[PDB]
Amino acid sequence: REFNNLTKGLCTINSWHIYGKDNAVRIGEDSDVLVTREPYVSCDPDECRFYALSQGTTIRGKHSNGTIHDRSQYRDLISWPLSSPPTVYNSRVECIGWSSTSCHDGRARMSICISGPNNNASAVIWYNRRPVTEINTWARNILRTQESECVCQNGVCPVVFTDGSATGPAETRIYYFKEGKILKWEPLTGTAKHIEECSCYGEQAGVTCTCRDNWQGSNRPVIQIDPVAMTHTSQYICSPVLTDNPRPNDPTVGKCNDPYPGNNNNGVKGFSYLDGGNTWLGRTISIASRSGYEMLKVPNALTDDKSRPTQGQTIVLNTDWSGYSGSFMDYWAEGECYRACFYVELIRGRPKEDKVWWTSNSIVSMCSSTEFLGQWNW
Amino acid sequence: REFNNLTKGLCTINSWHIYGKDNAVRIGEDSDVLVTREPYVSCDPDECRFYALSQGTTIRGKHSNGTIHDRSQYRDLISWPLSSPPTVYNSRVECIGWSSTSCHDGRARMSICISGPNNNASAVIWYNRRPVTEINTWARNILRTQESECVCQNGVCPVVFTDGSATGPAETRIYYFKEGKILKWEPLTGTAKHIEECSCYGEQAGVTCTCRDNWQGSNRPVIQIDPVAMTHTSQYICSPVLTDNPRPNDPTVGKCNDPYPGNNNNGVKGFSYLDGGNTWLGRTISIASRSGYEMLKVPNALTDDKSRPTQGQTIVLNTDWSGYSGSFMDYWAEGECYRACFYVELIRGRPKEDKVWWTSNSIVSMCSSTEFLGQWNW
Amino acid sequence: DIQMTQTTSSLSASLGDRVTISCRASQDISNYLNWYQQNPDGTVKLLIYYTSNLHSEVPSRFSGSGSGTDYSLTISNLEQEDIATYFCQQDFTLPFTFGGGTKLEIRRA
Amino acid sequence: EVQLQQPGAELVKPGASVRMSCKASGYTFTNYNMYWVKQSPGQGLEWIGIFYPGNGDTSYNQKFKDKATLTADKSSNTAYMQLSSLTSEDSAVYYCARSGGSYRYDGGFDYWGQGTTLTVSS
Ligand SMILES: CC(=O)N[C@H]1[C@H](O[C@H]2[C@H](O)[C@@H](NC(C)=O)CO[C@@H]2CO)O[C@H](CO)[C@@H](O[C@@H]2O[C@H](CO)[C@@H](O)[C@H](O[C@H]3O[C@H](CO)[C@@H](O)[C@H](O)[C@@H]3O[C@H]3O[C@H](CO)[C@@H](O)[C@H](O)[C@@H]3O[C@H]3O[C@H](CO)[C@@H](O)[C@H](O)[C@@H]3O)[C@@H]2O)[C@@H]1O
Ligand SMILES: CC(=O)N[C@H]1[C@H](O[C@H]2[C@H](O)[C@@H](NC(C)=O)CO[C@@H]2CO)O[C@H](CO)[C@@H](O[C@@H]2O[C@H](CO)[C@@H](O)[C@H](O[C@H]3O[C@H](CO)[C@@H](O)[C@H](O)[C@@H]3O[C@H]3O[C@H](CO)[C@@H](O)[C@H](O)[C@@H]3O[C@H]3O[C@H](CO)[C@@H](O)[C@H](O)[C@@H]3O)[C@@H]2O)[C@@H]1O
Ligand SMILES: *[C@@H]1O[C@H](CO)[C@@H](O)[C@H](O)[C@H]1NC(C)=O
Ligand SMILES: *[C@@H]1O[C@H](CO)[C@@H](O)[C@H](O)[C@H]1NC(C)=O
Repeated sequence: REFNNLTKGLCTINSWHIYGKDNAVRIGEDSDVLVTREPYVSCDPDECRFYALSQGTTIRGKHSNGTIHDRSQYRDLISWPLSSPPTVYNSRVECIGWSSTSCHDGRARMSICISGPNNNASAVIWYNRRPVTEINTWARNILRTQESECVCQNGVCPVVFTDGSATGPAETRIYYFKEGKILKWEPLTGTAKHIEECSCYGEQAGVTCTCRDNWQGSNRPVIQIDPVAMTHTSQYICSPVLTDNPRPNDPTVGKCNDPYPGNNNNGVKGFSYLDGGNTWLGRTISIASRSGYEMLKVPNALTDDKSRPTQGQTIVLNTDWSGYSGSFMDYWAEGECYRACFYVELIRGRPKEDKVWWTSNSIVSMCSSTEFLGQWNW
Repeated sequence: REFNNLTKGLCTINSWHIYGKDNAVRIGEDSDVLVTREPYVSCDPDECRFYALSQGTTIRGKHSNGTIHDRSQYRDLISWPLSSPPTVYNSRVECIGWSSTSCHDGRARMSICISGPNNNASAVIWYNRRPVTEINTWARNILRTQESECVCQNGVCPVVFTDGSATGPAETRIYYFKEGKILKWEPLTGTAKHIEECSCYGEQAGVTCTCRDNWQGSNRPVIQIDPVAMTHTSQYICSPVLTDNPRPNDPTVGKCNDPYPGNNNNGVKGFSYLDGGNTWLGRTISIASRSGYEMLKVPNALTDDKSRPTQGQTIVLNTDWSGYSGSFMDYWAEGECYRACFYVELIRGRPKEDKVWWTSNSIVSMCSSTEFLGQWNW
Repeated sequence: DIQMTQTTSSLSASLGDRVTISCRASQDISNYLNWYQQNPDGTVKLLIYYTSNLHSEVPSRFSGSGSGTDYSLTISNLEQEDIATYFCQQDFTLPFTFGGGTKLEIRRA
Repeated sequence: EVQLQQPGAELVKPGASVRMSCKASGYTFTNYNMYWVKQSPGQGLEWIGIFYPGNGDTSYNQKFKDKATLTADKSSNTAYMQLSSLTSEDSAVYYCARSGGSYRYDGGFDYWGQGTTLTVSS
């Protein structure tokens, strides 16, 4: 119980070893597994868990008919033991809402979940089993936050919300909370045209995030946040390796400060570990649909304009459906540098498989290795 | 929290009392029990548990069709309360992989599980809820380890891997780990022609193991490991009581330093407590198939060439299918000498019962007695 | 759309000479352009993909080059049967858009 | 020996529904996206959609999304397409084609079908 501080570096990421996989749908065909979607995994100083927004019913249960819809009264944020299924006798409900984020600060944990009608949406920050503060919709058009863990330096945890339009401008704000209470907030500042759903990781006393420009960008907007002076900055990843889905095909040259054109109005949540030369990016392997997954070594892609991959490792085949990705790290593991971990939501059902009236998923997660481990597909 | 040290002797084993039995299949016909295989039981200074590689589905569930195959993306190492069924709401997943070993060292616990394609298999040693080190395939042909508990003296835990051919030579290595980190490794040294799957037990500051010579041997290869000077030695059990399954029939004389001929290419995992005169061996009672089980007193069999049984006790009848066996011991029970415990996997399904498309099992375990207790069958 | 453009649908050649055709894109399409020839009746074949690369069975004489917005095919030793409607198209991003096409006419007898 | 065999015509009536076929020959059907493209009597070529046969994904052009659904019967390596509520304005010729890319929407439509003529009549 001492507020954790980001005291370390990223380690040399050369391979990726498995961390978790819950075989949820296959268990769920004969067990009281809940219908979820949008998952993430986060740790507290003695336990790591899987998280997801449930749709308040079991898969084989009749109320699963209609779970393609992703915002309603019945969704609850749930946590469940590492690599377990979200089972009705297991999952802990955290809060009631349809968008979230949780991070343990060092002393106790904070979780935010938004509920509401689309014109009257509300965020309540619970810190450590009780609610502490509420935020109401500043721009009355679906208040949303990230769906991955937040990161905390010294009691201060930066987290990002966006309320507005998806198809063109919205008001996103950075918020800093210490023990549930608000300390400040800021408008977005930078060249990043539009940001929403942000994968954040903390590394050497600052936190960095990749988000989604749903409006124009096929390259990813970036926000680098300084927690101590409570300041931030946005831009795009400079690469030709385009990572949003759908994208255009891979260009020879890229755009550092403006969004990359072609495909527009649409996008997926994703992560990156941009640590200079030690930079690995992830993307779908299919230009048009969430099918497949891969990790690629693209040294200096945040700054280098014509950055192309020097090493790779495939996680999911193009034949197998994937879904949202994002980053987490165990800040409490013993070491000199943090080990980069990540997850991929493996979606299953509607829209792509129209012969079931439900939509649910699995998860698979992976952390860095120093060795050049052999690749497999999951 | 002090690294345990092997400070005791084996006790006079005169009988065997029951320790555990989980009636898994009978419960599983109407409960959310997982499909497993290859089980073992191991203890930590305040709890003993049953372990097994699950096949990621329930028995009565449709994805059980095809669980005769024993290496895939969906297998997870699970632990579950002593004598419980591996139930979907119970079993703790430990790691993801299709071959394993776990031992508590005294302070915390280590578990290793191998995953991979057959030409690109990976071992990741988790120590105490986080991954610590990774090993990659030195001989690219199915990297495997033992499927029983390892044993730990003073922070150092010896464990054994084999990567290579089953039908003739492979490269097996002894590895010493302290708190997850590697301290050294060695090639196999000794007359033991081939070793794989090793039942190990620690007794008076050293550890000893029986393994399987899949290539030639019908007698068992033995590795005696000294943890402190980190050295080892192999040989065969000197007996005529042949214990591998399939074997040839019982010979008058035996072979101490070379494998015993006749039946070749095949074998089962098994254990022994070779403590001089206090030596009990176990085997299948059927020459050709894993049916039945028995324990036999064969005084001095490791050294004596024409050793035949002076006492016996039957565990499973020839009419009832058995499967893998191996050893464990509670090093934390109060005493002067350790009590020898063991398990027998009771396999059930394919190949032997072709009228079900699955393959699963039960477990039964037993520990020594000083009294001459009456025998039963389980 | 992504505007794909081909200026005018006709050109002549007195059968023997080297001819050039040019496609324009509405944005810098990195270099993902391809050329398609429709035979006098139906049949469309592929000749060049990614601006310069020839397909499996191609006459040695068909060239392609360009950058960004404007991309040209050159046919050198105009062997008559090669007279038809050529089309450019992109696949920088989908929808795929094709040009309008240019039929070639000959002038000799 | 890439044969995308397609009939020369279909003669139809206003408002009904016809169903196209493109019999893929001499390659691995499960491994390449099939592409459907329209050529109306005095216009350049309009692509309608894609179908990846070994996973089942489909993607449609903005306007076409209403009129065309793409299908395939993998045992007969037939790609298909149902256009419903045909009329004068869609009397044209339709093609199937495959990309050189085996799942990539890249490298261009490398082998093309015959082209089947759609004539609506009373
Ligand atoms: C340590 C190591 O060697 N790593 C290798 C790895 O080795 C395996 C090993 O094979 C296994 N063992 C044995 C005994 O063989 C054991 O596991 C190890 C790993 O530990 O193999 C992988 C796979 O081969 C290697 O990864 C490659 O690395 C090179 C760098 O040298 C990259 O260029 C490769 O990426 C590109 O190729 C991929 C196919 O392999 C492709 O799917 C990927 O997207 C990359 O290609 C795209 O981008 C190019 C330009 O940026 C472009 O030219 C391509 O045409 C392609 O673009 C197209 O496709 C995109 C979607 O895929 C699309 O967006 C785009 O628009 C366009 O249509 C590969 O990572 C690893 O280094
Ligand atoms: C304390 C005590 O008395 N223990 C006895 C035990 O007593 C029971 C008691 O009966 C019960 N109470 C009452 C009121 O009766 C209460 O429980 C107690 C135990 O606490 O009974 C058992 C069973 O009788 C005793 O075990 C035997 O001990 C003798 C030593 O004197 C052994 O020789 C016996 O083993 C052999 O016989 C078995 C059948 O009983 C047989 O299945 C086993 O495999 C042994 O025989 C094989 O090896 C011989 C040479 O090595 C060979 O000649 C045999 O033909 C046989 O070989 C064949 O079969 C093998 C597979 O079984 C095969 O591999 C081989 O190739 C060949 O074909 C027995 O353990 C206990 O001492
Ligand atoms: C965390 O770091 C700050 C400096 O930014 C320091 O003042 C504070 O005392 C540290 N807290 C702990 C738990 O070390
Ligand atoms: C364990 O035994 C070693 C001698 O091999 C000794 O040095 C060490 O201090 C002992 N540890 C404990 C917990 O007694």
